[PDB]
Formats: sequence, structure tokens, C-alpha cells
Amino acid sequence: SEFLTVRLSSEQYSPIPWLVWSSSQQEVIASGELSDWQQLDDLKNYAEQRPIVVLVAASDVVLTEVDIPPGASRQFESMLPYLLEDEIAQDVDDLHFSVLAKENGKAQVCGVDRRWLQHMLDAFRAQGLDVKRVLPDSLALPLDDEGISAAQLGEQWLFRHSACQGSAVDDSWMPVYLNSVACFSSLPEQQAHWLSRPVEMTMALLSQGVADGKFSLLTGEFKP
Amino acid sequence: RLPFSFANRFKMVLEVPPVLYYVEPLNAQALVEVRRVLKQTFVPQAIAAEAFEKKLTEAYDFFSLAEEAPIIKLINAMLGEAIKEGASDIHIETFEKILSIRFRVDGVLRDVLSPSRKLAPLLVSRVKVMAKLDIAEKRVPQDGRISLAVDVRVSTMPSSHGERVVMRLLDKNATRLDLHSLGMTPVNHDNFRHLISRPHGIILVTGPTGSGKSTTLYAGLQELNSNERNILTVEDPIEFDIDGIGQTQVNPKVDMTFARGLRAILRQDPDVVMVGEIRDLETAQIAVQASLTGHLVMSTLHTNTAVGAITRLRDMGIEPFLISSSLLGVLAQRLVRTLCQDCKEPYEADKEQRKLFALTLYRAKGCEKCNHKGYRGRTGIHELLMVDDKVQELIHAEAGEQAMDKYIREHTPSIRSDGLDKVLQGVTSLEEVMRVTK
Ligand SMILES: Nc1ncnc2c1ncn2[C@@H]1O[C@H](COP(=O)(O)OP(=O)(O)NP(=O)(O)O)[C@@H](O)[C@H]1O
Ligand SMILES: [Mg+2]
Ligand SMILES: [Zn+2]
Repeated sequence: SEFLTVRLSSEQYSPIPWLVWSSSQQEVIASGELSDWQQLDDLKNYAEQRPIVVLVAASDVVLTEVDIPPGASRQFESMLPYLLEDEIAQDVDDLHFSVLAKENGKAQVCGVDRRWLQHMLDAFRAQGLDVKRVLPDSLALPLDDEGISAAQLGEQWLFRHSACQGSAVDDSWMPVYLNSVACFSSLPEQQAHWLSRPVEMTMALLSQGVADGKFSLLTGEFKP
Repeated sequence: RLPFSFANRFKMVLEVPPVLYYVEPLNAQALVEVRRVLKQTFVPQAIAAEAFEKKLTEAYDFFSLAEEAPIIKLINAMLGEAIKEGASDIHIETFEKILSIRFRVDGVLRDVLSPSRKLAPLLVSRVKVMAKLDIAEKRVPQDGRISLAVDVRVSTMPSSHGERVVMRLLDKNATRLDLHSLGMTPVNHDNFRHLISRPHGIILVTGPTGSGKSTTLYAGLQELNSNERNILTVEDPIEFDIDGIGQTQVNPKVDMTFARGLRAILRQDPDVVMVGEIRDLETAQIAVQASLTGHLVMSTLHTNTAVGAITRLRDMGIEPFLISSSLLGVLAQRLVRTLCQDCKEPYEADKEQRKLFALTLYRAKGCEKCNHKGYRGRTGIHELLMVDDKVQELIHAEAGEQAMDKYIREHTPSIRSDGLDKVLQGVTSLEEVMRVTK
């Protein structure tokens, strides 16, 4: 009925937006923002007896598509790091991968730094907070039939390209990155066809998507 | 810096306000991947293929010696003593009756030695020759440089009693973290400088997530970073590479843990050891045995207070006797956002606010420079617990947190008190100190 959504990133100095959404009432019960990761103790009061969903920043996550080698669907996940080894900019052993979808001859993948994800879970565990789900913040945006769904959070633009594909980019180089966009916030002074949708609070909008979807990076080694 | 494999493939180079040079057509997927790895924003700049390839290739004892030429050794020892104490500037000044030398350590001047006045012209002559300056000329200012990885800038100037010399000591390493610039006070830095300089014992930097405990350890290791010491570390992961220090990374693919990595480090004949953190008893036991067998150990814990770190070692299973003999000190630390200097609004503190300390404090407000927060940047506030004779007794006897907090408040300032001093200076707000301090 009610759940706490928390938006985290790799930047420990950056703010941590949170929001208590109620699917029963369809309303925002509580809302705030931690300044640093030093305030993780403050989330105790807002969690109480409610599931915690962590929204990792899509900027701190690799969301990409890869071709499944013919007739190797059952062993695909073991071959996943090696197929993406050239396409990531660090050692692929460092990343933890989660298959979001398998359709036709392609698979939808989400990678994240293993040590960061483990460290985030250890930070919440030290505070007595039990994280139920972890997913990319961009994938919590709603799908639109007329274009790419977008929303501004802080000084970043979240983009959901499709069901499993997504991204988060800074305002400074957002226009260069895009080279139609259904926007659920105030339109920027940038960009390339921006369709204005009814404006909502981004964390409230994301929370509604969290209630709809089942995606979670807590898989394999990170399963509860 | 990106990996060469990635940069060569997608045609993207990073050269530092970080600039990201690229060749068209730009790949949106690869652009996001660069943002993920750096954990920082950048400025994309388009470049032609020919100019890109060139950018890619270019990218990838003083005191004892004073009582006894002999001048050459004295000046070299003085410079070694300056780097030891962490001096920024060396002042050699000649008066009528007295020759005096002074260091400025973290902004604060200090008397080091006042030798015989007769030596005055010889010290001026030696320092000039090292910097390729004119020995005979004494009527004009002369400026020179030396490389010793220390880059000293030296300036002479005429005075009424000869010439006055100043040597500005600067490290060429641009990634050097100055512990005072990070936020430590001159007294806290000296006490921490002395603690990490010891031959053996454990030092713990504690605080919650994002308290700057890794950054403080790194700055401490960089200060010790010398060829006379063998410094090694186990990390999970390695935050960034310090040149000269051997950094091992924790690897679960070969079952290389903190404990197993720490044992391997101890067979490498180290002087100083740094363990990322002590999560379990196994790693704690090894770190304690290292400290009792002639190794300086540095690590971290996620406790809210400096005294909580001692209680944490107690709770993990380390025997009180072993904690008292091993532990040198605990550095409790928090980060507080620094107020924007352009838009910070002054206000006089009320009676409830004055209890914590016309007392003028500063508020956040906000403007386009901070955009639009009121703060810009961060700085550290600290509480350095120093394990002395009486602290060793209290750990052995198991006096508890309550009785131990009593004695600790008599000698060492609190983390709030250090924070409140910065509020008086106008660096951070009272709201930010009270946020991170409970
Ligand atoms: N003294 C400081 N002044 C300004 N910025 C700082 C300072 N110390 C750390 N930072 C920045 O703040 C972030 C947090 O610092 P960090 O050293 O990672 O904290 P930490 O407590 O060691 N993290 P963790 O290991 O997760 O508990 C880093 O990204 C630094 O760049
Ligand atoms: Mg750390
Ligand atoms: Zn301002």
C-alpha cells in the first residue's frame, strides 16, 4: 500500500531524494531530501514499516542491448561479461549484470558496479534498513506511445528510451547527447521535438512507475 | 583517465572542469559510459580525426647538525626538516644581533632555530648558489627555482641587516591532498601528523558513509610517502592511484579477501599498512598482531563517535588488553558544506544559539554562483582521540563509554566544537554542523 522510494548515486556528496508514495490513496504522503550519504540514519523515521525501493541513478549504470549467440540462451548469462568487455570503460569483472528481458535474438542487460551495490546495501544494513528492490531511476518513468519519456531530477535529465533501455545525463551536455521527447516536467531551454505532458513531481512520478514494474538488480549473488 | 582500449575504439579522450574530446559522429551509448566511469560531469568538445590522434598519444638531523662545506649539509637538513614538519615556507631572516629561521606550517609561523648571527651571509650565499642566483649582488631582489619530488621557489630581498631569504616549498604532484586544506586545524593536523609518523600502532578514521575517511587516509599516506618507508595497502576498491605506494585490490574471483590480502602484505616487509576497513574479527586480529609486531596500521570503521570505535573493537571480539597496547588514536570525522561566500547572509545569534558557544553567524540563502543552494563545496570537521597513559588504563579496566567520555572531554575537543569554530569563522552554517552531529 505504502512504500519509501530513495534515489541514490555514486556521488556521496550529492543529495539523496526520497519520497513515501501511497498506491492505495494515489498520493504523496511524505517527501524530502538528504544532503549527503551521512544522513542515512534519517531514513529510519520515514521507513518504519514500509518497503524500501532504491532508485540507482542511470548515470551510474550501463543499460545496453546484446545479441544472443544462436542456440546459447541457457548459457547466455555466463557469456555476458565477455560479450560486453569491449563496450565498457573498466574491468568487466567489477560489474554485476542482470538480464531484464530476452526477446528474439537479443537480450536487455543492466550492469552496475558490484562493490558499489554491495556497499550501498551494507550502508542500509548498518542502519537497520532492509532494501527490497534496486532498479535504475530512468526505468521508473512511464512509457509514452508518442516518444521518449523524459523528466528532470536535480541537475540531470532522466530518459527512458524503451521498456528496458534508459539513461540519465547532466543538463550541461544534454542537448549534445540527444544527437520526439515526451516531457513530464517543465521544458528546458535546450535541444528534438519536445511534447509537453502534465507536470508532476519527478520522485512522485518515479514512485508510480516503481509500483507498476517488477524490475530489480537484486539478482544472482544479490538475491535476498 | 579512460582505458586506452576504450579511448582508441570509440574515439574519445579525457584531458583535464574536465574536457572530453571526441570525433564525429558521437556515440550516445559510449558518452554515457564515460560519465559512469568518471562519476563527474564533463565538457564535450568536437575534434577532427588528425588532431585527435596526437592528443591520444601524448595522453597515454637538522637540530643536532646545527650545534656542530658544513653549510651545504645544514641547508639540506633544514629542507628535510621542513618537509618533515610539513612547512610551506622557510623564512631566513637577519636582524642586528640575532639570526632567526622560521617555518610557516599550515599558515601558522613557528620558531625553529636562532643560530649565530655570523652565519648570516653564508646561508644567503649557499641558498643563492642552489637556485643559480648572483652571489655578489646584494642590493636587488633575486628569484630562482630548485628541484629536489619537491619544487622550491626561493626569493631573496635586500634588508637593513643584509638579505632576507624565503623558500616556498611546493610539491609538483598535482594530486597531492593537503590535510589542512581539506579542513584539519593546525593543532589537529600536527597531532595526526605525529600519530601516523609513529613506528607501530593502529590508527582508525571513523564516521558514517560519505564522511571523507578514505580521502583523509590517502592524504595521510601521501604525507608519509617517502623512500625511507615501505607503504602498502589492501583496498576494496582502490579509490585512486598514489604513485610510490603499493596498492593491492580485493578480488573475489580468486578469493582474495581483506584478511588474506593483509596477511600477504605483512610478508612483504612493510613499515606502514593501510586496510580499507576492518569489517570482521579475522581482519581485526591480524591488524592488531601487525601493530604489536612493529607495523603502523591504518584503517577505518563506520561508528558515529571516536569512542564508539573502541567499543566496536570490543564488540567484534578483540581483547581489551590488546586494544589498549595497540591503539594510538581514533579520528572521528564529518563533512560539512561550505557556505557560498558571495550570498551568505550574516545574522546575530539568539539566546538558544549562544548556549552552544554580539555573536555574528552566517546563513545559507542562495544565488546563481551556488546555483541555487547557498553552499558550494565541502570541508572536514574532526575529533582526534589520542590514546595516552590514562586511556590505556580505561580500556583495560573496561570503564564503558560513559566514564571514558568524561576524561576525553577534558583533553580533546568534540566534533561539534571543531564544527562550531568554523561557524564562527564563517565557513559553514550552524544548520550544517547540527545536521551531521548528534
Ligand atoms: N575534506 C573534504 N573536502 C571536500 N570534499 C571532500 C572531502 N573529503 C571528501 N570529499 C569528497 O566527498 C566524497 C566522499 O569522500 P570519501 O573519502 O569517499 O568518504 P568515505 O567516508 O571514505 N566513503 P565510504 O568509504 O563509502 O564510507 C568524495 O567524493 C570526495 O571527493
Ligand atoms: Mg572509504
Ligand atoms: Zn551564492
